Amino acid sequence: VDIIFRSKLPDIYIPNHLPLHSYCFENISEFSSRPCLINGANKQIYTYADVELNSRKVAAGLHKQGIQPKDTIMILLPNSPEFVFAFIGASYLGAISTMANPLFTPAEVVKQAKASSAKIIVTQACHVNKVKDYAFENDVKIICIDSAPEGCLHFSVLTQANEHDIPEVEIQPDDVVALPYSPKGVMLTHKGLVTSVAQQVDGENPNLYIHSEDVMLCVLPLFHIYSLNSVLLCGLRVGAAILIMQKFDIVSFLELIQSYKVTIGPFVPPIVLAIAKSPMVDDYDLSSVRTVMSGAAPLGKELEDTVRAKFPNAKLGQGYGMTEAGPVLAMCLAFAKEPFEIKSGACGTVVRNAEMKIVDPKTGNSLPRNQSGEICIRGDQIMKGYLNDPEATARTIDKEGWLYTGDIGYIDDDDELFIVDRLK
Ligand SMILES: [Ca+2]
Ligand SMILES: [Ca+2]
Repeated sequence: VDIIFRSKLPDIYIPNHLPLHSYCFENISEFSSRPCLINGANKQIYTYADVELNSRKVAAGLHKQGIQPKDTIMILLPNSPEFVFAFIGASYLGAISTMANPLFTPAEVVKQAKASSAKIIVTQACHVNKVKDYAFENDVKIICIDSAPEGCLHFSVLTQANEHDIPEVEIQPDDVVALPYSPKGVMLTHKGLVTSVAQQVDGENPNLYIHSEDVMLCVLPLFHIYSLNSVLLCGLRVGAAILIMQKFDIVSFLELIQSYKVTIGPFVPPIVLAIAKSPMVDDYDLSSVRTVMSGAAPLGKELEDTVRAKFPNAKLGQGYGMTEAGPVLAMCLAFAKEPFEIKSGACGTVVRNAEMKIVDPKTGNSLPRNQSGEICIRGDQIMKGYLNDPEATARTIDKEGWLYTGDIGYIDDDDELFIVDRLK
């Protein structure tokens, strides 16, 4: 009988026996013809029908390239449609996507490629130098999304494959599907990610209310779990438009927000500082943005004031995330369909269908409200473990299923989480 905390919302039914793709597209028929991915640079629009078909084609293509269930591909791509097709294609096969920052060094990319046992690297022509001769010696294929160099395949060999050549497969809930690194490979499963997505956007009163006429700006990098999950996956679930920006600069960012009337803005302190200093911000209609969320460190008081002055209809709020946790441990309840009050400085309320407690690090004993200790969470959304490192897993998830974040915070009288130390 510890002191356990739960969400202010009720639990919901979570269909986490479904594979990730079957869950994200479960309600595709309600929005088959709506915009799904919008490429900000060239304005190309893929509907939900196109996105699913493209992902299944990519899956058959990966199959023809020798990817079997539980094999791993690496995505070394900026935000782009191809990132999505690769990621979802690997999921259709029951295979694993490890994603990496394309601006990594050769030594960085290669170390992740070998720890993850990646059979294919999907990349841009301009980055092939970093891996081309590593790939060569270890029979790892290279596929480029813009143009193949001598010894690589062009991504059309996947996107043009026959969708009905996807092999019959028996995906299990605990099968790994996503392997971001944090450096340790964090094994996220179909069950985890479906749970995490449902805890965020499903239910009669969703913790984060998004619907199929929203436009979500996808400028935060998809190779970080924060956006992979809370923008792409959640957006797919509810049928929203995912307006992809491949790299941030302030002008096209304001341009895309006005022209596409972005309603959901996943920002980070470096973005709001660009907004603060850019003279041209006052020359754009940004009234479409109704929800702004932080994906990294908290904005602070000045940056929060910038968002309130430049985005007049934007609700502002802070969550709390960690890669091993799914990533989302807590969500801002001001974003709920039927909103709750919040408080400056708070990092949200623990997700529904989960338990949280605060563990004094000397004792090991759960703490009351308004006292600081290590944040711990438990639920189906958390990782399965670190890849090939059972010991580091055993020090991070205990025997009762509790994940120890290493962050110090407390929960106050209104079930609002406050974090006081993130430096481990
Ligand atoms: Ca065909
Ligand atoms: Ca199954």
